[PDB]
Amino acid sequence: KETAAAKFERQHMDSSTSAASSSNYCNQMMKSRNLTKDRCKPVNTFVHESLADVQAVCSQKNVACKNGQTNCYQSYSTMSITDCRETGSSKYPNCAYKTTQANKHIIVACEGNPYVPVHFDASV
Ligand SMILES: Nc1ncnc2c1ncn2[C@@H]1O[C@H](COP(=O)(O)OP(=O)(O)OP(=O)(O)O)[C@@H](O)[C@H]1O
Repeated sequence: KETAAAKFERQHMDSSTSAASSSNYCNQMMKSRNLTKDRCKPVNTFVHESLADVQAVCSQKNVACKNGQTNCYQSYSTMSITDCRETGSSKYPNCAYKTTQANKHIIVACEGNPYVPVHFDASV
């Protein structure tokens, strides 16, 4: 089985680009990261920062999670992110996405020893 930490890296980390590469970014990335395999995942965020910087967020500002748990943390600095959101023309297996670039604070849930990001909660 894929670990929850590995799943977070696959679904949410893209350190290779500093921002949204192009208008095609989300279509390519959602496919290549296996996020359109069983259905079109309707929304997903990629973070363009190093793994170390995103793992560091687990010792930053503790905030309530959307599900009511207390294991969420908000980055003190803004981070470069790309939001992918499913379009109207999008029909499985031909999933289609709009690509938005932003610089926002991220909120992740952390678990484990070592204590690492496992879920992306929100950006603010
Ligand atoms: N506070 C939390 N700590 C750990 N896991 C959480 C927390 N809040 C939500 N989750 C997990 O997030 C998931 C809900 O998101 P969903 O399954 O739609 O997307 P995903 O493919 O799991 O990727 P992501 O979790 O990053 O959104 C559930 O698996 C849930 O267990």
